[PDB]
Amino acid sequence: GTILWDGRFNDMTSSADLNKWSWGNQVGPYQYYIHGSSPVSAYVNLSPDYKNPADTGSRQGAKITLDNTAYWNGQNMRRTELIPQTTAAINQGKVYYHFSLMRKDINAPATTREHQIAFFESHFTELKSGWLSGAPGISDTLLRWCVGGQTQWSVEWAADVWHNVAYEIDFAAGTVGFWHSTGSDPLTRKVAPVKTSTSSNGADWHVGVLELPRSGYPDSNEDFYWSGVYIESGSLTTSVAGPGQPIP
Repeated sequence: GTILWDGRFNDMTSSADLNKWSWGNQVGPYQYYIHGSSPVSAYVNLSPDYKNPADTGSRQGAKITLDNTAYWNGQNMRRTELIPQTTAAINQGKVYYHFSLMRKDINAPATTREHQIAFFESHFTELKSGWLSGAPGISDTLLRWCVGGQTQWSVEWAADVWHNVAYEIDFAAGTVGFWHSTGSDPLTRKVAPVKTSTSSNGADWHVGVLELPRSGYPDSNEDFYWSGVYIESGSLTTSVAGPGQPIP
């Protein structure tokens, strides 16, 4: 394996380091600009308590928050997103996109609203949660993996459960496969590569969350926990602790 880009925050002391990035000085591992009017500590906070405990490859996890001010560029959807800052060829050939996600019951994401998570700008693949369409119902509490907007896999999204994911993307063939595990277990392929328009410039993977509005549902704080975010090529690391760490 080979890590093309590391988004595990290991060289950051706190989320304040995200402020070092700017269009005129694109330093660090993440572009930080898709957020609301408040300071970064309103939206992103790092702590060892916010990561998958089995992931010894990540020192701290990030709590990503949507609050009443999480609106970017005058849009009506709430968003707090980080984009990889890299020169690596993360959008060519076969690449694996990793991330671990967890929600708690406190400030839990609203099941009445659609959330788009860890999505590419064209939305060719992403996770989704909440009430998407039709009548409200049992499916609204599901965490789903979508390709071209169509759900290909889903699972009940329980509190305190860490979901480890790797999108297996072949940008040459235009296919995306899904690797997943919960907790400390190794990633296994749960959906063979699915065909879709995989078009990306490499500066368009949104690590974070977008939540659509829904009539009659006011904003309340929503917290999402993330760890183990990185991109690798040539060989998938199935260990949730990442490359170079002992396998749990």
